[PDB]
Amino acid sequence: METLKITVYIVVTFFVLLFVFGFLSGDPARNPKRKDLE
Amino acid sequence: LIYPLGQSSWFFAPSFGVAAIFRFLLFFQGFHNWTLNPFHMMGVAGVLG
Amino acid sequence: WKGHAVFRNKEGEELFVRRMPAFFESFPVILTDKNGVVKADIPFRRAESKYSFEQQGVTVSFYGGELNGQTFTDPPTVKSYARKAIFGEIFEFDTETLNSDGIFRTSPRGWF
Amino acid sequence: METITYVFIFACIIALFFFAIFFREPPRIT
Amino acid sequence: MEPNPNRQPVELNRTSLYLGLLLILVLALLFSSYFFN
Amino acid sequence: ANLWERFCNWVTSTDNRLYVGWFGVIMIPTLLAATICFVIAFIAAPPVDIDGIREPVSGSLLYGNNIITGAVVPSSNAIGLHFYPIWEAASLDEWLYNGGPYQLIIFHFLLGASCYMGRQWELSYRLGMRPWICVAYSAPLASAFAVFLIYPIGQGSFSDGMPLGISGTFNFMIVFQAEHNILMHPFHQLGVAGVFGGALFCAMHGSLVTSSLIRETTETESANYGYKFGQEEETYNIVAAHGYFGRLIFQYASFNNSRSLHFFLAAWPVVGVWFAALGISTMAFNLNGFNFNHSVIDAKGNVINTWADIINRANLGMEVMHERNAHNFPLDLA
Amino acid sequence: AELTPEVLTVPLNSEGKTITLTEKQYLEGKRLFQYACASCHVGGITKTNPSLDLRTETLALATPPRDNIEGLVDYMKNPTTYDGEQEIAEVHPSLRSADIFPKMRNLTEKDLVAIAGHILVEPKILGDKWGGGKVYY
Amino acid sequence: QKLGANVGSAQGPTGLGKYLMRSPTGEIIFGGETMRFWDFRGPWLEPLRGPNGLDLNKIKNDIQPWQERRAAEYMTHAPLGSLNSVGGVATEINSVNFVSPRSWLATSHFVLAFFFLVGHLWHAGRARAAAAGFEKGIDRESEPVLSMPSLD
Amino acid sequence: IFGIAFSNKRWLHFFMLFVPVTGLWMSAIGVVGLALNLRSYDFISQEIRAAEDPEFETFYTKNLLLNEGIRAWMAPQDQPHENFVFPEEVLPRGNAL
Amino acid sequence: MEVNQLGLIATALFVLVPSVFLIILYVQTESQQKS
Amino acid sequence: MEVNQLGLIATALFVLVPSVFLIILYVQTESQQK
Amino acid sequence: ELVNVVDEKLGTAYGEKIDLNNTNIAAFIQYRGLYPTLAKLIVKNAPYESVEDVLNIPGLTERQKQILRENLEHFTVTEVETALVEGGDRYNNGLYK
Amino acid sequence: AATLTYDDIVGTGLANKCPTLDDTARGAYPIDSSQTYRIARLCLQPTTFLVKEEPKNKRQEAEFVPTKLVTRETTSLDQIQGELKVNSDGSLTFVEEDGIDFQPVTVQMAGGERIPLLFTVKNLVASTQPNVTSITTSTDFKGEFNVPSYRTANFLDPKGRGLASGYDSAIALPQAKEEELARANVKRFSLTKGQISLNVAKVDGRTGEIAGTFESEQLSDDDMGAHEPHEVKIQGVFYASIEPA
Ligand code: CLA
Ligand code: CLA
Ligand code: CLA
Ligand SMILES: CC(C)=CCC/C(C)=C/CC/C(C)=C/CC/C(C)=C/CC/C(C)=C/CC/C(C)=C/CC/C(C)=C/CC/C(C)=C/CC/C(C)=C/CC1=CC(=O)C(C)=C(C)C1=O
Ligand SMILES: CC(C)=CCC/C(C)=C/CC/C(C)=C/CC/C(C)=C/CC/C(C)=C/CC/C(C)=C/CC/C(C)=C/CC/C(C)=C/CC/C(C)=C/CC1=CC(=O)C(C)=C(C)C1=O
Ligand SMILES: CCCCCCCCCCCCCCCC(=O)OC[C@H](COP(=O)(O)OC[C@@H](O)CO)OC(=O)CCCCCCCCCCCCCCC
Ligand SMILES: CCCCCCCCCCCCCCCC(=O)OC[C@H](COP(=O)(O)OC[C@@H](O)CO)OC(=O)CCCCCCCCCCCCCCC
Ligand code: HEC
Ligand SMILES: CCCCCCCCCCCCO[C@@H]1O[C@H](CO)[C@@H](O[C@H]2O[C@H](CO)[C@@H](O)[C@H](O)[C@H]2O)[C@H](O)[C@H]1O
Ligand SMILES: CCCCCCCCCCCCO[C@@H]1O[C@H](CO)[C@@H](O[C@H]2O[C@H](CO)[C@@H](O)[C@H](O)[C@H]2O)[C@H](O)[C@H]1O
Ligand SMILES: CCCCCCCS[C@@H]1O[C@H](CO)[C@@H](O)[C@H](O)[C@H]1O
Ligand SMILES: CCCCCCCS[C@@H]1O[C@H](CO)[C@@H](O)[C@H](O)[C@H]1O
Ligand code: OEX
Ligand SMILES: [Ca+2]
Ligand SMILES: [Ca+2]
Ligand SMILES: [Cl-]
Ligand SMILES: [Cl-]
Ligand SMILES: [Cl-]
Repeated sequence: METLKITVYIVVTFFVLLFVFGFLSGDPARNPKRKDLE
Repeated sequence: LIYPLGQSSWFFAPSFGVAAIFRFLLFFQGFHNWTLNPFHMMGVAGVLG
Repeated sequence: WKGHAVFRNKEGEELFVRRMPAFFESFPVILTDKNGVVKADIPFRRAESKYSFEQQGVTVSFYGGELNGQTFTDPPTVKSYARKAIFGEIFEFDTETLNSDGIFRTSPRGWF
Repeated sequence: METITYVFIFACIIALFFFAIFFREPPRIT
Repeated sequence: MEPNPNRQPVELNRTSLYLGLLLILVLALLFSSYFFN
Repeated sequence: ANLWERFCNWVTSTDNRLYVGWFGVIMIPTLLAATICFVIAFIAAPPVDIDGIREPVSGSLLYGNNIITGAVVPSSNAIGLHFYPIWEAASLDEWLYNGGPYQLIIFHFLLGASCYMGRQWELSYRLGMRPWICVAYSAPLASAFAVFLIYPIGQGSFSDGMPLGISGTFNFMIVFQAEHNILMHPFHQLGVAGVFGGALFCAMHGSLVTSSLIRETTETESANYGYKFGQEEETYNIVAAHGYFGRLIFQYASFNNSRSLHFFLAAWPVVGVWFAALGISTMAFNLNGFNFNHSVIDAKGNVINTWADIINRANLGMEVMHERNAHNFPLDLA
Repeated sequence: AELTPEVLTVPLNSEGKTITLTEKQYLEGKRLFQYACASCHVGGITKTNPSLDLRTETLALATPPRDNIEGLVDYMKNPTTYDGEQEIAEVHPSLRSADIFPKMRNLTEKDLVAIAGHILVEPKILGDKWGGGKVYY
Repeated sequence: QKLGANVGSAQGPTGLGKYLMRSPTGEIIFGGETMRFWDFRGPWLEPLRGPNGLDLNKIKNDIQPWQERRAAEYMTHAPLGSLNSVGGVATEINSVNFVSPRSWLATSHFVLAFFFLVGHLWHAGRARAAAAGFEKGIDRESEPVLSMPSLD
Repeated sequence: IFGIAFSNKRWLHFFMLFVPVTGLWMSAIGVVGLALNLRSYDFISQEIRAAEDPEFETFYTKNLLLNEGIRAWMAPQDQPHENFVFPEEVLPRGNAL
Repeated sequence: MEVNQLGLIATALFVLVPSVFLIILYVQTESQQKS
Repeated sequence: MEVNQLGLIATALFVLVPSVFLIILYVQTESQQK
Repeated sequence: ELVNVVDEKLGTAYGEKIDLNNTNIAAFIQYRGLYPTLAKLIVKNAPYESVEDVLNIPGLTERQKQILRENLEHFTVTEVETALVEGGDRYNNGLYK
Repeated sequence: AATLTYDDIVGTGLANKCPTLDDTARGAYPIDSSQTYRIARLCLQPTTFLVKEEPKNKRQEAEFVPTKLVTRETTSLDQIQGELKVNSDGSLTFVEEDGIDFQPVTVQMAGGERIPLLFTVKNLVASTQPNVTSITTSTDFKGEFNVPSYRTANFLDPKGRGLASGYDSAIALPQAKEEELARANVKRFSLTKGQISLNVAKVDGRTGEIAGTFESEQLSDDDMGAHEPHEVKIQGVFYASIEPA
């Protein structure tokens, strides 16, 4: 159970970091019209 | 029409009223287990769908 | 046919089982005098029971049919017959031949 | 047999979803 | 994807359908007794 | 481009057969976990002590259920609102007895479905659409929140969350009626107007557009071939449809503006379902349906029943029989 | 059917005397019972002890007897267990415990008579519903 | 217990204690459905709590009349009631005009929080679209999907 | 988003007719059966098992207990012509409530 | 008579699966273009 | 469990008969000239 | 040969009178002067070989004895039934209104 | 040192543990035969539940086998008190009076079979050997207790059937023959005996506190007569506080 907990913690942190860094990665500019929204 | 005509009398048709219709729903649950009926379930799916 | 069941209490008054209406899949067992006054029942909660067959000394006697002339006084048996009296006249059934499951089915009148 | 039958129908539905999505007739513009 | 050049149409003529159905039905008529046992 | 850049380009790509996106990065794993657990549990889970009274209820197919009776059973009343992940159990056998799969499934699902809503915004943005499809999806989503999270919170237990099953759903409905008189609550009434009306207007819109399709086909082909995907010209005559409907009722009761019509088609069911969801979410804190029990009294003070009192008798039946071994004290306070 | 002077005539004491309450007294009694008592005694039951109800026959068998105005007024001043044996003002609203049950602070003697009359009159109207609980709703 | 019940040893219908049982980590808690509420803490109840939870000796000997009063008060002002302010369970008869302030405050604020989430989505989605220049619709002569490769 | 989508507007709007219209028509067929009390009340396999095995419980069995409550508690006032008198002692109730 | 309770479905599927296969092949042959 | 012993064949044919119908119609549509 | 022992007991004096050895404590509310004081004493000092043995509870006042004397005709004793006295059921038997 | 509060304990699992005595607690608590005594607190913390396998006809020696607990840390008996009698042969007899003296427990056998039991020492009467002039690490107590039905008389089965309440028949099979259903329809209330040994391992002669190991044997749930119960052996640790009374 301890190993499972840690594994899930690491899995969740991995995906959450992808979500946050991903939306921080110039998301307003990822559209088909006007990109210079900064 | 059909429902009360199969039953004893018009008494058991729905009465025309908000609370009266609610009573009709609860009657159908308790006496007919109408939620369990696949024809009602198909109804549900068509309305919600 | 088992014959006609006549229920009586310890005072010897004839009691009448309330019949099941078609609406009901299940129905309680309630016995009244000729005026509709409740005289005996099968209770659900026992702690405040006042009409149990044990308390009221309910018996059943049969007239006609296979049980003609017989009387039963033991509460389990009298209750058994009262449970069947809700269905009206009482019959002996062969449930083995077709592996019958004890649950009512409609007739061709219904299906048609 | 009952359980097998339920699970079989469900698994066919799941396969159908796959074919309906990935092997659909592609929509074509005129 | 450019089409696959290895594709071929498949055929079953009427006589083959009748032959095939006879085979299946007769086999069933033979094996059904053993299936019921 | 570096790896992160490339990865970001792929995640947000408008060319993937199924859009991934940042929402999708959370949605995909959580929905897969919820789905896989649900499927396995629905098939093979042992009985679960839903009510915390060591009275396990069988939900799975292999333990005597069919599709209609089956369910993944809510977590135990002993747990209440406590978080019961696999790793808080001494063993999977305990986890199973106590209804651990329920929590795993509903939490992964609610997260995943919330991200499904976000993903609808996200793709609309990538494709240069207007953004509000996700707002329409907030209606069913809010409803799932109400029955799987908000109601449990209010009542103090995930044991009172809607079961994941067909009969389980009906159980939740009947007990909800006993406890909240939901039928007499105006938010569920708005919900009914929302779905009956959504169904009515669905049929009405379908019938009126179908009525007015322009002849482009012969009698030996489907009229559907008269429309080609992406054609510029509208395929029905809205003027004819309005001509029809405006005479069916009267002129100013019919929409001649397609945008206004399609907005109404969105708004009617969405708003009604938002009130349905809010009904459940507010009955969660026991503000219940209208109570007109004994509201009508004669000159002496005799109670003159109305149809509300008959409802009340049905409700009482439900109340006294539900969870028949769980109450020791006279009032059902949650 | 009407709320007549006969319906509103209830025992004053254990010795056969009655009092005929006015319609205003009946209404006051209902209002005051709702105000101070109904949180536990709604419909003539007792939510915190369902074994004891406000039925007239129950009140008659209490000690001292509570099936009359004087017994009920006294109960609201100095409540006892059903056998008269313990004084329960510390856990039951009373004038004596108005310090800890503050809704009792504003009740006058007139008000106690009205509440008492309500307890006696209501079963005359409602029959078994009074003290019957949910079974009779 | 006033009537003579030994409340620690009284077994309920299910086999759990009728009055007292254990939480999943062993703490002594009230039984019945309120097993779900064992995390509750309040000044009228805490004097009965020991290191291992509700203490049977405190229960048997130390319950004060003020605690009885308070428990009775709170049991009979539970936050349950109808929209027209009939206090109690949904099947209760008219008599008591009561809906808890806790129910009014929680329900109103749920409704408002919910619609505010909806407003967040509405305005965030619109802000995005407006900033990028397509909040009024798709340009017929520059429809983005028409420049994208087909999915299949 | 979802994997499939409409591509044909005539199909779409036909489907919008078909779904709710077909649903209503199915519900009506069921009610015609209820006219005759020809219900989907029970699963016989469930009842055989539950009658023999007092530990076997599903949401299906739980709902029937609710149904039995509804019938007993509502019938006397809902069906006054039957003159039902059900003594307190026969009324089905769980513990306490 | 106490027959094997799977004989019915065994026989029905034995007939139907291969028969259907052949019917599918025949019909799609007929629907093909002629000379 | 004591299920109806015709439920299996009823279910199998309920699926297979109309499913076969549709597959026959589909495949013969595809094999028609493009 | 299987018997429901509670139903069986209803055919004894338990079904006719307050059984000092079995009946739940609320039943003492039926007669003047018995509840809660004497009721508690009776249940606590049960079981009794005969109804009159209730008079020998230690500490009874003279008034209490006379109340008991006046009510002996409403009491009986039968053998203790495990099903009625386990679970603290004599103090709370899961019945309210 | 420590003196832990509810907030230190809550959610730890420590609430289901019996107090322990440290390894230095190997003394002797003197018994004055002219003094009356009580056990002020008896606590029993089960660490293993073993269930006797039920063998096929063979009449082999059936073994008790290990099981997995599925009802969490809800198993201990505690706050038990009672008279500790000094008998005329110098033996001591503990007569249990009250306390949290039962727990329903469910354990699971290999393969999934769940075994509920009412783990209990209700109405315990347990005695030492004669001439116990001091309680020491040689003292043990052996005794018997009552094991009432795991469910009490109001309990309703999933079809509404019960002993003191509920239906008395299988109402969903209205015309089934009643005889083959009698065992399920007619509920019965079990009352059997259990046996327990308490083996003292530690005594603080100053405080009257003793601790050790126990082993108890009793029957499991019989589902109000619907099936045969299993034999269960429970092992664990105990603590008692002995006091002059
Ligand atoms: C996107 C992927 C994802 C997500 C979001 C979750 C989420 C969850 N899983 Mg699942 N799971 C996943 C994939 C995921 N799972 C996969 C691939 C597997 C197979 C290995 C599992 C197997 C699994 C099991 C077996 C169990 C769970 C459980 C859980 C729950 C508890 C997680 C936890 O305690 O971590 C908490 C970790 C953190 C809080 C660390 C986060 C650190 C960041 C940097 C801080 C930000 C925190 C902030 C509040 C988040 C909001 C950010 C926002 C502003 C954008 C939760 C619903 C448990 C459950 O369902 O219980 C009922 C459980 O038993 N999961
Ligand atoms: C279901 C809830 C929900 C959804 C679908 C969205 C969706 C959106 N938000 Mg909002 N937002 C929310 C709640 C949500 N929001 C709440 C509660 C807050 C207050 C703190 C905000 C504050 C916020 C800001 C500041 C911004 C947005 C923006 C946006 C839009 C652009 C994408 C974005 O940046 O997302 C960002 C998403 C979030 C902040 C929350 C998403 C929550 C869902 C549930 C995902 C959970 C993911 C998480 C990693 C899971 C952890 C699991 C745990 C076990 C560890 C998009 C329409 C951006 C925008 O363009 O606005 C104009 C923007 O700048 N939102
Ligand atoms: C998700 C939950 C849900 C959903 C979506 C439904 C949906 C449905 N149920 Mg079900 N139901 C449910 C749960 C649900 N049910 C539960 C839990 C129970 C308890 C068992 C029931 C019990 C129940 C019963 C007893 C019945 C339904 C019926 C229905 C159908 C009603 C169709 C309709 O619009 O009739 C509305 C009425 C009509 C369409 C008739 C024509 C109306 C005309 C056009 C009105 C004209 C009005 C006029 C202009 C004037 C208005 C004046 C104004 C002042 C009012 C529908 C399929 C009914 C059904 O199956 O019927 C066959 C039905 O009798 N259901
Ligand atoms: C025997 C004797 C005496 C005989 C005399 C007979 C005689 C000649 C009488 C004449 C005198 C006379 C008229 C007397 C009248 C008496 C009288 C008042 C009778 C009627 C009373 C009555 C109950 C009327 C009921 C009518 C009624 C309430 C109708 C509903 C109104 C209503 C709310 C309609 C919905 C409106 C609405 C929001 C519609 C939008 C929804 C929708 C249709 C979406 C889809 C949609 C819309 C479009 O718009 C187009 C374009 C397209 C694509 C489309 O999708
Ligand atoms: C392990 C195991 C076995 C697990 C399974 C357990 C389990 C409980 C399974 C569930 C069993 C189950 C399915 C039960 C329900 C069965 C049930 C009641 C079925 C109803 C059957 C029936 C025939 C009913 C009659 C009524 C009927 C016809 C209903 C149909 C409902 C229906 C399919 C509605 C459509 C729903 C839907 C999601 C449509 C999507 C449409 C779509 C792609 C829209 C997007 C869109 C919109 C636009 O506007 C435009 C322009 C475009 C371009 C566009 O794309
Ligand atoms: C577990 C998964 C199971 C999936 C199952 C699917 C299985 C499908 C099985 C298909 C079998 C079909 C047979 C097609 C049969 C068929 O097409 O026949 C005719 C066919 C003629 O072939 P030609 O080369 O002329 O090509 C014509 C083409 O149109 C055929 O596609 O010859 C053969 O197939 C060789 C085998 C002959 C077998 C003929 C024997 C018939 C004799 C009758 C016997 C019964 C009477 C006996 C009396 C005593
Ligand atoms: C994150 C990604 C999530 C993906 C999840 C998987 C979603 C699967 C969606 C359904 C795929 C199957 C579609 C087959 C059918 C198929 O391929 O349809 C494709 C069809 C395409 O329509 P067109 O307009 O292109 O076709 C018109 C002409 O060809 C008509 O001849 O779509 C519709 O008709 C939409 C309406 C039906 C929508 C039905 C939705 C059903 C939901 C599922 C209900 C069952 C649940 C059972 C559970 C056990
Ligand atoms: C709950 C907090 C209560 C409120 C508020 C009031 N009463 Fe009460 N009442 C309560 C209990 C628990 C009991 C039983 C007490 C006991 O141990 O004997 C009672 C009892 C009565 C009785 C006696 C009933 C009988 O003898 O059959 C009466 C007449 C009575 N209560 C009246 C009464 C009135 C008039 C109140 C408002 C001023 C009132 N009660 C409030 C609990 C509660
Ligand atoms: C309470 C927590 C306290 C946290 C304190 C620190 C604040 C958080 C800082 C986050 C910094 C991330 O900074 C962000 O990183 C990404 C990842 O490379 C950058 O990188 C991105 O640049 C462009 C921007 O148009 C994208 O097209 C490209 O895909 C990507 O590489 C962002 O342009 C940068 O702004
Ligand atoms: C219950 C059991 C179910 C058993 C299921 C068995 C399924 C068997 C599938 C048979 C598939 C035949 O597959 C089908 O072959 C034909 C030709 O023969 C292809 O058809 C191709 O050739 C024909 C003939 O030259 C052309 O007129 C046509 O335009 C061309 O596409 C179809 O495009 C393909 O769909
Ligand atoms: C003296 C006998 C006591 C038992 C009384 C039996 C009630 S009558 C009994 O009813 C059965 C249905 O439940 C039938 O199948 C059976 O044929 C019939 O004898
Ligand atoms: C990928 C397979 C997932 C299904 C695993 C099911 C649990 S495993 C299952 O457990 C049962 C109950 O203990 C046993 O009776 C049985 O022998 C065993 O195979
Ligand atoms: O759990 Mn499911 O349901 Ca909500 O109320 Mn209380 O708890 Mn139980 O009772 Mn009624
Ligand atoms: Ca049989
Ligand atoms: Ca030793
Ligand atoms: Cl329930
Ligand atoms: Cl409770
Ligand atoms: Cl009474």
